[PDB]
Amino acid sequence: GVETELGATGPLGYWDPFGFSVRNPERFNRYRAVELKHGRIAMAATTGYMVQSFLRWPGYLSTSANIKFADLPNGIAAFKAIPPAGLFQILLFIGAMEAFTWRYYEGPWPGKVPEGKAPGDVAGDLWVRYTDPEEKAFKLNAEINNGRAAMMGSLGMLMHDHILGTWVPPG
Amino acid sequence: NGMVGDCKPLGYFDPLGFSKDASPETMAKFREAELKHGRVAMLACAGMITADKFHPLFGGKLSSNPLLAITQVPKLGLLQILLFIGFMEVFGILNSRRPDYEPGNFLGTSQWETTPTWDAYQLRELNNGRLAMFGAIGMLTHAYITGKGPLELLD
Amino acid sequence: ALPELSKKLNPVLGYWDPLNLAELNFWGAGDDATVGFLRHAEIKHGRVAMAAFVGYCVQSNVHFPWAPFNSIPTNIAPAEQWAQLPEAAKWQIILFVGFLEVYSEHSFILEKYGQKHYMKGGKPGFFPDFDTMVHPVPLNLWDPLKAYKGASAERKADGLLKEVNNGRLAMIGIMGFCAEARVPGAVPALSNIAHYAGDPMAPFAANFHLPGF
Amino acid sequence: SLSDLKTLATGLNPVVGYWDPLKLGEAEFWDNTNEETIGWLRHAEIKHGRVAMAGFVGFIVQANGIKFPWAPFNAITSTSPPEQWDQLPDAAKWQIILGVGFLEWWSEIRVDGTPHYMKGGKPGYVPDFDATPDQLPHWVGLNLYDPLKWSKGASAEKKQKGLLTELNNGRLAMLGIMGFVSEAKVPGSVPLLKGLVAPYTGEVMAPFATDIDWSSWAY
Amino acid sequence: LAVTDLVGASTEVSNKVWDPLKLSENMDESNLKLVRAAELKHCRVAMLATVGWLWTATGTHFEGMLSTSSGVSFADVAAAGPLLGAAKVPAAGIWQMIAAIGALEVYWENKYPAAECGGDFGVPRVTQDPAKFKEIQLAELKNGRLAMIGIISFACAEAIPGSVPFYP
Ligand code: CLA
Ligand SMILES: CCCCCC(=O)OC\C(C=C=C1C(C)(C)C[C@H](OC(C)=O)C[C@@]1(C)O)=C/C=C/C(C)=C/C=C/C=C(C)/C=C/C=C(\C)C(=O)C[C@@]12O[C@]1(C)C[C@@H](O)CC2(C)C
Ligand SMILES: CC(=O)O[C@H]1CC(C)(C)C(=C=C/C(C)=C/C=C/C(C)=C/C=C/C=C(C)/C=C/C=C(\C)C(=O)C[C@@]23O[C@]2(C)C[C@@H](O)CC3(C)C)[C@](C)(O)C1
Ligand SMILES: CC(=O)O[C@H]1CC(C)(C)C(=C=C/C(C)=C/C=C/C(C)=C/C=C/C=C(C)/C=C/C=C(\C)C(=O)C[C@@]23O[C@]2(C)C[C@@H](O)CC3(C)C)[C@](C)(O)C1
Ligand code: KC2
Ligand code: KC2
Ligand code: KC2
Ligand code: KC2
Ligand SMILES: CC1=C(C#C/C(C)=C/C=C/C(C)=C/C=C/C=C(C)/C=C/C=C(C)/C=C/[C@@]23O[C@]2(C)C[C@@H](O)CC3(C)C)C(C)(C)C[C@H](O)C1
Repeated sequence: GVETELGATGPLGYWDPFGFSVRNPERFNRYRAVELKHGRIAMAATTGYMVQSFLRWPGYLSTSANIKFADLPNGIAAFKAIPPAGLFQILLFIGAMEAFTWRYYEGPWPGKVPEGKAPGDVAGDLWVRYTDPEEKAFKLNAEINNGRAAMMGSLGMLMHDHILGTWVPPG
Repeated sequence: NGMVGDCKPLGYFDPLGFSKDASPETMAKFREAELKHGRVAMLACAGMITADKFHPLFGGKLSSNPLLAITQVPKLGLLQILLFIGFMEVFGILNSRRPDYEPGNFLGTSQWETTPTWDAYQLRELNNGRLAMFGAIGMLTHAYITGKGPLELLD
Repeated sequence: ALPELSKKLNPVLGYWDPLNLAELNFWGAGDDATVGFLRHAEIKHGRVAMAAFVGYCVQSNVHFPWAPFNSIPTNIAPAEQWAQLPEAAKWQIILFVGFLEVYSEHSFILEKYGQKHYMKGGKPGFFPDFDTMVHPVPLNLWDPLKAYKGASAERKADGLLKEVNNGRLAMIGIMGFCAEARVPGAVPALSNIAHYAGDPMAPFAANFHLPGF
Repeated sequence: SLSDLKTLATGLNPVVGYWDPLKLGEAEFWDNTNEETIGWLRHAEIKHGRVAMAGFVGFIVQANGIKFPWAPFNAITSTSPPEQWDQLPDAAKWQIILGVGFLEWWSEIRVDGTPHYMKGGKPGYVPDFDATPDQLPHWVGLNLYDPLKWSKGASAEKKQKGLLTELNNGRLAMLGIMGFVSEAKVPGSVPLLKGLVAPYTGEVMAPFATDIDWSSWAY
Repeated sequence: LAVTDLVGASTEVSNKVWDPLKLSENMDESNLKLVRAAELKHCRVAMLATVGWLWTATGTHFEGMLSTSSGVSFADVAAAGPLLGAAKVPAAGIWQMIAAIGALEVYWENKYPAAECGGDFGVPRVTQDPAKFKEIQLAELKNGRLAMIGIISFACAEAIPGSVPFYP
């Protein structure tokens, strides 16, 4: 059932301490979609932190506000310092991708994963498709595992940058 | 076909197809020219590299510039070099005239039992000859532009 | 459809498309899509121009006596009043009209009410009621009080013809007002009221200048 | 075909026959056959005539003082049209030259399914954008020829008469525009226009800043 | 392979193989695949070169030291310019870059030879429909052709003054 799916690998194998899919195996696809979603957002967030450490874009963030890309710090302060119009455009783009471009759920309120699709197969036709079954399974496992490590790491960076103001903790 | 010039990075490299629809005589002429250019360019590149920083002959103070050094060489030395090269070239012509004649083989390899090892080492000769062909022209061009030798240009 | 409709609007002139705009295949969507888009554009422009004519005439003489409108004079250009309006009010007005427009564009809704998109067999200008909206919607855009919801079928097309002609007249009228406003003496016999000097097609000129200009 | 050229010579002028003293009609260019050479020559003639016909009206409308009242043009105060070109920004100059270049590129690529003019195609034919929507970069919309489709559905006889008129008026507009610039550069070269085209001391065949005229041979 | 079989016949030249000098008339299957491999490698290198030139010319650069021994900063390299910055880079760093690129090229040539595999080093495929994939191949070739032209234009524009007018 659930014990042999993409994610039941690594040192722990199948890992359900609080028996979620054991109690409700029907919800495993929804949980996989959510895990892929959070993992991917966290991969992006961790790379954003690590790369904002050393590389910054050129030019002004907002010429009317006289806010420059290099002037921003690296952390939550940068998102604070983005102008309100920038934040609104950011939310608009994220919402467009969430609702229309890459739809994680099909419909109603308690969204189910799409019918003729994997738990998190949100890309359209123009996307890398692996046809070797072994490579497909291996790389999907790599996707979800890197996502998990990324969300643990990103929570770490967020807490460090909340406590101190820098994602790098001293040491 | 029947030669050993093909290699991995470019395969059988003939974009303009000179060898295509050509006689074995013309193919042998091409390979002889290729190997002669490669060998002469090896000699040239090694000569510039060594003579740039180690030139004990002719008082030990002839110019390290390759283009100036040959002009500084006495006339008799140039005549002797030309005589030596011509004496090699008459034997090249006679080897061409011989009934058995592979293009660049003064060794007469055909009478011995050769193998893919011999083919691979002929390929090594040819590839090094191509690299030296580019190298010698590069060295001479840099000598004309900057006036420094190869190793002094690198300095 | 355009020939018969044009003869209905004005049978003496019949059809006058001097630039053959119906013939030009807009976005390669077909001549039928060109006709639908053009008719909907004419109706949209006519409605907004009719309203803008009445609103300009009203705003040149009356303002709301509560803030922030009470602070605006009426003896200036209505375009100047819009220019003075706070940036948030400008954005909010534009966002509300954007809501009305995107609701009109939503295919599922007007399909619920039994219409298609204007460039595929959709009768031009069928705005939908706000029933698919989530929380309570006490009134609607068209027939808000449901007064003439049970209108007459032939009246329901005579009104369309009258709407088209009145919209054309209001297009030329509101634009004459803007012409005299930004260029004094532009419309002769109109040079009596308001001569503001600024682009009326700059919603936020007073607020910010877009980069690159 | 040379016989077709002789036939068209009657249409353009019944009295003046196939007046080609240099015999360029019988020539062969770039190792191509005489039909392809005639296609090239006819397209060159029609394109020159077209540009001269659009240039005569431009020269009149510019020298007479009518001018676009916007920024880069209202910055150009001079009236001599050559001087106006010389006073244009180099960005505007290149954006004209390369825009016309794109139009030439489209005129040369034949993807609508007709031969190119040196391969049996009609000389003087610009392919229509609307013919092949997939073969276009975004969507041009309005064709370079007859954008608003007023000549649509015309008879082949009317179109051929239009071709004859095009070639003849083009031939005459060549001499018209070159007479204007002739007065502009070398005064007293086109007698009737004496005092109607201002003198110009630059170079009307150098789009950008240069000071090499035909000063060694002039007047 | 006939030259008509390969992808690259562009709409901008009437969907015909464009050979003014007829270079590929006397070309073989292996030679043609090798030449296409060279074309694609140039295309990809030119794309990356255009992006790198844009970044360094607009001033994008890391925050740090490219070499503590020589005291050369990313800012020091970038301020000189896209072209002189390359000269200002430490020689050992250039040799590290060349060595890494050469190692990858050796490995990918051995695994995916140019003659046997023409500019197809086996990276994952975005589409399996043959018509779509031919379209993506053509788009690659067009983008990389324009990228070659663009990077050489940038080089000459910065080297020789005022060569390209619209060089940003
Ligand atoms: C001038 C020297 C020369 C000559 C005579 C040849 C001859 C030959 N080569 Mg070539 N080759 C050379 C240099 C030369 N090569 C160099 C330097 C390289 C390295 C890139 C190669 C790489 C190479 C490979 C990888 C292969 C061959 C092969 C061959 C053979 C078959 C193809 C053919 O018909 O070529 C005929 C060649 C010519 C008629 C020479 C024409 C030279 C033109 C006019 C000059 C072009 C260069 C340009 C002007 C300047 C370059 C930049 C700079 C130096 C200024 C033939 C014996 C193939 C072979 O042996 O297959 C079994 C084969 O696989 N060659
Ligand atoms: C065009 C849109 C493309 C979007 C997708 C994309 O680009 O995908 C790109 C992609 C894969 C791919 C594909 C390509 C083949 C390349 C492209 C194809 O695309 C198309 C469109 O065809 C298909 C695709 C997508 O499959 C891969 C992305 C991978 C990514 C982004 C992976 C991040 C891991 C991070 C982890 C594990 C962090 C751990 C973090 C941890 C543990 C920490 O935080 C630790 C730490 O910090 C702490 C807490 C404090 C510090 O003091 C110390 C350290 C540092 C120790
Ligand atoms: C100077 C010179 O020489 O010349 C000119 C120049 C120039 C500039 C052109 C001029 C102008 C301006 C002009 C003439 C502008 C004209 C503007 C115009 C024509 C403005 C229409 C508004 C209509 C509205 C708001 C309709 C609401 C309609 C509503 C709210 C309805 O209830 C719809 C309705 O269907 C229902 C649902 C039920 C049906 O039972 C019927 C009705 C209708 C009740 C000049 C200065 O005057 C003279
Ligand atoms: C008229 C005048 O005078 O001036 C004009 C013309 C002139 C001179 C030409 C000029 C110029 C320059 C121009 C126009 C330059 C154009 C340059 C151009 C067109 C540059 C494309 C780059 C593409 C990139 C970087 C793609 C990367 C792709 C990446 C990062 C990938 O790895 C993709 C991929 O990972 C995926 C997603 C997964 C797999 O499926 C496959 C792989 C692994 C491969 C001027 C000066 O500007 C303006
Ligand atoms: C191609 C290679 C080569 C060979 C195979 C070769 C063989 C022999 C043999 C027989 C085995 C003899 C007997 C012999 C003798 C002399 N060689 Mg000689 N030689 C070669 C090359 C050069 C060059 C480049 C120079 C040179 C010279 C001299 C001088 C000095 C004369 C002097 O003191 O002026 C004498 C006496 C130099 C010269 O002529 O200087 C003016 C000079 O520059 N050789 N050389
Ligand atoms: C600024 C707003 C505005 C103005 C100033 C305005 C003025 C006039 C006048 C002129 C004096 C007439 C006589 C008239 C008549 C009709 N209007 Mg109209 N109208 C406005 C807005 C809308 C909207 C949003 C809709 C609409 C409609 C109808 C229908 C229904 C026909 C049918 O359903 O058969 C008829 C008969 C509905 C529709 O679909 O019209 C295409 C619809 O939804 N109108 N309308
Ligand atoms: C500024 C430039 C310019 C001028 C000033 C100008 C003047 C005249 C006059 C003079 C009074 C006549 C009478 C005339 C007539 C026709 N022109 Mg013409 N023309 C210009 C430009 C083009 C272009 C770009 C095209 C074109 C064409 C046709 C056709 C179509 C025939 C057919 O479809 O069979 C006919 C009948 C198209 C074509 O196919 O020409 C072979 C075409 O592409 N023209 N044209
Ligand atoms: C394709 C590009 C590339 C790759 C993949 C790559 C990988 C690695 C790896 C892992 C495999 C290690 C372990 C490593 C180590 C060092 N790199 Mg290196 N490096 C690349 C590029 C450059 C450049 C451009 C420079 C550079 C340098 C140094 C220095 C010396 C610093 C100093 O002495 O201050 C050290 C210790 C700088 C240098 O040597 O400057 C004199 C310098 O400028 N690297 N580098
Ligand atoms: C210290 C301190 C304070 C404090 C504090 C506190 C409360 C600190 C708490 C810190 C805390 C709670 C730190 C957790 C880290 C967890 C990590 C790194 C886990 C990574 C785990 C990963 C990356 C897992 C990966 C895998 O899932 C993958 C991807 C696939 C599987 O196959 C294998 C496994 C399961 C391995 C005060 C009170 C504020 C002040 C005082 O003065 C000083």
